[PDB]
Amino acid sequence: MSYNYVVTAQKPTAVNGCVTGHFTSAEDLNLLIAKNTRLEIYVVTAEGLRPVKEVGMYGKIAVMELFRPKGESKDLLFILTAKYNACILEYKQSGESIDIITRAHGNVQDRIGRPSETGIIGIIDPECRMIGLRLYDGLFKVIPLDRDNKELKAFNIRLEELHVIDVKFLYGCQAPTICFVYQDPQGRHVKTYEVSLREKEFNKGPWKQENVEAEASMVIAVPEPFGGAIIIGQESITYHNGDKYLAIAPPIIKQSTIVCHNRVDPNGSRYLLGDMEGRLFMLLLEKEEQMDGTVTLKDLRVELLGETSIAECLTYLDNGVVFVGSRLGDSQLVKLNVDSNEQGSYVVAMETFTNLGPIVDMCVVDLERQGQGQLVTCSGAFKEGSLRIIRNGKLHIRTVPLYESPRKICYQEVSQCFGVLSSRIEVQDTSGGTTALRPSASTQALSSSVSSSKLFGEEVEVHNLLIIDQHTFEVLHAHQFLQNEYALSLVSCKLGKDPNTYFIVGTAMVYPEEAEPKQGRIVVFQYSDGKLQTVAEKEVKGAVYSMVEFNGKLLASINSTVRLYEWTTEKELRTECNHYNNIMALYLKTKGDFILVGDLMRSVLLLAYKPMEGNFEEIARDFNPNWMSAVEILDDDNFLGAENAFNLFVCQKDSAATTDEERQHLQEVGLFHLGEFVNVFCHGSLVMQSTPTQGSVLFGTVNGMIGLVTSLSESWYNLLLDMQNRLNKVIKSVGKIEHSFWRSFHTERKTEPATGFIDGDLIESFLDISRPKMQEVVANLQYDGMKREATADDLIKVVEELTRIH
Amino acid sequence: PFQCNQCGASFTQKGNLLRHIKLHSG
Amino acid sequence: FDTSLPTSHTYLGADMEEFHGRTLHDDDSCQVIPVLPQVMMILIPGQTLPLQLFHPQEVSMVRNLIQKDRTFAVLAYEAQFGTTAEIYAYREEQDFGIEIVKVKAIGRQRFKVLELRTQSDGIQQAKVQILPECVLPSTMSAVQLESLNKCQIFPSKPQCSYKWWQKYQKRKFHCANLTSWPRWLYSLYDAETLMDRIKKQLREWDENLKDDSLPSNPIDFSYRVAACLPIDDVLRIQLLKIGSAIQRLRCELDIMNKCTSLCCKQCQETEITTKNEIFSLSLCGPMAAYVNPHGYVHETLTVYKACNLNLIGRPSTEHSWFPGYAWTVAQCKICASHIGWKFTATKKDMSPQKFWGLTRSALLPTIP
Ligand SMILES: Cc1ccc(NC(=O)NCc2ccc3c(c2)CN([C@H]2CCC(=O)NC2=O)C3=O)cc1Cl
Ligand SMILES: [Zn+2]
Ligand SMILES: [Zn+2]
Repeated sequence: MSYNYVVTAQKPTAVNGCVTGHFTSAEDLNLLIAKNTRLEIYVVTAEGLRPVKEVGMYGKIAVMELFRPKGESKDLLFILTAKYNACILEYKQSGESIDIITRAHGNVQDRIGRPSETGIIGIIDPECRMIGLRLYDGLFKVIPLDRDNKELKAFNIRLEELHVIDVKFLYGCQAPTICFVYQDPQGRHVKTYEVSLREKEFNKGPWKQENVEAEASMVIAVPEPFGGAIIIGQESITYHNGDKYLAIAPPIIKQSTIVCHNRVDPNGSRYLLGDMEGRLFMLLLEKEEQMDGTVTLKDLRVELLGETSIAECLTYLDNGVVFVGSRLGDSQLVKLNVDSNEQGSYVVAMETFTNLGPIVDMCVVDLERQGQGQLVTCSGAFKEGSLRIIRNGKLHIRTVPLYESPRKICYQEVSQCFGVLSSRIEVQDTSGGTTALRPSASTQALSSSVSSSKLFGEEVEVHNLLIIDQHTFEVLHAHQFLQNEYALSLVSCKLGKDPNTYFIVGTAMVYPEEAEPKQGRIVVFQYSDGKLQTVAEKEVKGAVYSMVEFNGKLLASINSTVRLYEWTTEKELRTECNHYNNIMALYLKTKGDFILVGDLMRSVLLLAYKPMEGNFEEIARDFNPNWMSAVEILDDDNFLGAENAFNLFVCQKDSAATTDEERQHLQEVGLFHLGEFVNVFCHGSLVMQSTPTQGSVLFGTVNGMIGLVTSLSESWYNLLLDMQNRLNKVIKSVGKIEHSFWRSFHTERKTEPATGFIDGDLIESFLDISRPKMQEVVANLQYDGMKREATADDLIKVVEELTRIH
Repeated sequence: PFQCNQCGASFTQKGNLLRHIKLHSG
Repeated sequence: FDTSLPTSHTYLGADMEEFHGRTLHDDDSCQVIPVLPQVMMILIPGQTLPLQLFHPQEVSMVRNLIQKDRTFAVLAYEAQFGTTAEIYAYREEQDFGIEIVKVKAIGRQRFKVLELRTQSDGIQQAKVQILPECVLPSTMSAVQLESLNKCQIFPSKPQCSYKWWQKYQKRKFHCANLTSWPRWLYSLYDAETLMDRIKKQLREWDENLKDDSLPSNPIDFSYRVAACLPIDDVLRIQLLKIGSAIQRLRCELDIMNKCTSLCCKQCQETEITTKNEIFSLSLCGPMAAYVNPHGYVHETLTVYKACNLNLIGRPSTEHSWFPGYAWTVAQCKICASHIGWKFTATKKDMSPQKFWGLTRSALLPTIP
């Protein structure tokens, strides 16, 4: 009895895969970018990337590789999904029509097993003879690669080393050989195997096991003529080729950890590296000609090329042009010059790509239109944090950098300002105090202040409240909290009969010695006259996880307690009532007089306020062990939430249940596989303001996607479900992946068909197909006061009306 | 001479054990 | 004191039959099992239970069950939830005419009542479904940067412990910066951290070895901890109802941290003991299970000192669970209800020289 409709208003932008190769043509250089469910194919030229193709897949791309088996004019693509859908695709161009044809497809899931801690790993042998996958600990899956293997039949091989950290195939080996770094109680080791397909077994490799450094984490396969492997850890870089062994411990890389790499020269003379702080290094291998023609490695060197965004995956295109894709900041194209600038950096920025993710919080405000809404989101992290303003024109997006990590945001209309909670990192000072790393927005404010106190070289968090103008977005004011204080919640509202407006902040006192904080504050600030002043302050034995305004009162969550405060004429917070729960009330929502309380393990609770008694009263509950990330209220009966495996669920309460037990339990009436980690819910719309859809909820996720959810009537739900079923039989999905399987509710132990949700993307795709296909779809269909044979025109009008909402 | 089966305490009067039995009972 | 001894229950008589094979049913499957009437405790998986069978009908039923799966059911009383118990130790002496059967079993699984039936003979049968045991993945497995996946594996565990734990927290929950919560919040829903905290709490009640004394599995560790907490029947059944291991660990930690007073159950206000005095003398933990001469089962908790009690009887070494000790009956100073016994050594050079063993039933946890 949910009848919901979910659509995507902004496609995901975070980049998690990038590959290069001759894909669309043997004479062309192609760059493929995988962003969660989307695959983008560009052709690289002198000017830069030229978009060519863009497709959407029924899955989260977890592995992507290009291989060219013998007898192929151009390379093929191999993709794996988080649900273990494997597909081999080819790019075929016919005239002006471009399409991707599934060379092969299959499912490579095992009935019994446990996913590995380090995650899925996929590799393709250099000779293009087999595909090796690592999905479950203690097993190694092999797919033979033959032209007549369209079903992708795979066989498992036993692996003695349970904890495998890394593994890769080696170049220039007579038979398929794999070198892998694993761990055991003695330490970390590097070992080699040779894979026998005829017997489906492992055989002793060329060189035996060698004890490696206690933090080795990365393995790079050096191509011919050197061969062997290069192992990269925190404090050293080593090269193994059997008898040969050459290591170095440069003092430059000890600051951070290298977490990505990419070969530059075809022969492997040089390689790139990037660390978590953005640094970009170039590793050089020195070639030795020996004395009989044969060549061998001679020495290694490291040089700091410079600084860029927080790189997730590097790639070198040509002529020094390097594409740096980032999961936290904005993907860039940079140029590597031969002469450093005045500062010394060799990297020069060329372009930038918008990336809203990760969206940790958002709000909907009406700035100037007065009839059309706009979105303000806190994106990025570390030196990538910023504010994003989004409005309908495609979507117009504006950026405001901060150079620190924003966490929360709220809008105060009266003072025409935004209040933002932010945090920055400071290095401890051997002489006492703390030292900043770079100029952040929290330190460049025109006026600043520090809270009044009451009651080495290690990073320390410093939290600040920033007051920013709504027109110029300049940092009007900054405020700093005490040491060892963590700001969690932020709220703007009036209270009682007080006509003023305040910012209310909850903070918890945390020390690195106690599990629970056991101490915290609630602070009420007022902004006026261009100055910020602390109006009120109160102390609570606990941590304020969340706060809301509740009919002129203040509702707060302190550890496992829900407390209601009233605002007195003396400008102080006077306790009104308490209610003790068994679960940490993290997520708090309110509507009318009903309150929704949720914790991190999907324990939903419903409460009501009784003015006659002035105390709460439990109404309904729902406990089911699973990870929850968000929760929202659609109406007085239905509740929406996001839970583990990137799933959406909708619960309902039966008001007219006959017995107390029946009405004391919530029913689960909607399940859906969104494919995104929803992070925040909000109420609003991005279109100008009787209609089939009632309500509108905007949700923001980690990958940077924005989605919209609305309700429906039963007849429309039935019609759209029938249309969806009809469409699933005429749409050529990429990789031949069933829509029902893709959208099926998924967990590690349970799997149910999707119910109660209508996929907006599939319905809106009805307009792209050709007219004959439209006619075929509506064949033998009924539509509306007397039902009649439906016509394509009616469904087209319905689809336009639906797509007009977002 | 008397002793409770349940607690094991030793008594002398029948009424004593009768009233004692009530303590650890239904 | 060689805390190993109380586990063996040497007072039974030794020379006990041993079985090596074990049987496990299928999750969610429905099975029909008999129920012994005498048993009344709320059994928990992994806990050992001794029993003395007296009546001829139950003796015959046990004899039959010997060659069978050697399993029965114990209902945690109305009956809604129960525990299957596999019998592994068996003996019979037949002395004194009556057939005194001595058995020891262990809990295996948790079930919910589907139907209960009574036969003409007198024993009861019940068909019930096997509740599943659910384990959740790492809380950071949803939000994650694949490039950082290579950093999930940590070097082997060794002031030093505190630094290692700080590094572990800082490195494992890094991707927490992508969510709307701090690392220390996620650390509260972690199996390893909660297990370490429970180990620290238990260290005050014993001088045991961390590696060997407790298991390394979260489920087994949680059940072992639950089996040795002085909590009421309501609290124990509430713990049993919990499905996830993380929830049970959190509840156990909350109970240990909050509940500090132990009062008389009957009175409900006469304070008896404080948690600070709780000390363990058996490897099983502070609280263990034993059987009286007549077969009644008792859960006993050891404490250095007590109060508000009156002593009756005289010391006696007969059938004493603790080797080389006597006992005298202890009654509540107010209601005269039995609370336990006072154990005093007869030989010197004993650590301790005297203490108190209080039955679980009479205890009532109270939060100051
Ligand atoms: C055949 C026969 C012969 C004598 C007795 N005697 C008695 O019951 N005599 C009274 C008696 C009854 C029960 C219990 C005790 C004494 C002592 N005790 C605890 C004390 C603490 C401890 O560590 N071990 C214990 O078991 C009882 O449970 C009984 C029979 Cl059935
Ligand atoms: Zn008695
Ligand atoms: Zn009493």
